[PDB]
Amino acid sequence: WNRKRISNCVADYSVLYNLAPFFTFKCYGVSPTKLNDLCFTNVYADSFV
Amino acid sequence: GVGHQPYRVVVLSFELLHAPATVCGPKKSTNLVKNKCVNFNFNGLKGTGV
Repeated sequence: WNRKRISNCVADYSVLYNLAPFFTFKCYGVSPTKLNDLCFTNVYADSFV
Repeated sequence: GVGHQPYRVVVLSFELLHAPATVCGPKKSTNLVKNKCVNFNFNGLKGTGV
């Protein structure tokens, strides 16, 4: 259970949106087009298969 | 990949206006009945009246 902690970033989501392998971008609670306009205290990433 | 493969996209921009319409779906026109309480349908505008 690898929980990557994300803090002190400038999260540009355009690189993630234009990333070659990953396609689906489902979101709950926030709007994806607004995702470059907000500030989060901490982000946590879980990358599984 | 599937999200990076090209997709042909067709956008139809419909015009819903109170002007006399030129494009319509397949439907026939019946006789015009006056001075009686009937149901009517003028170019998609439905109603019931005299």
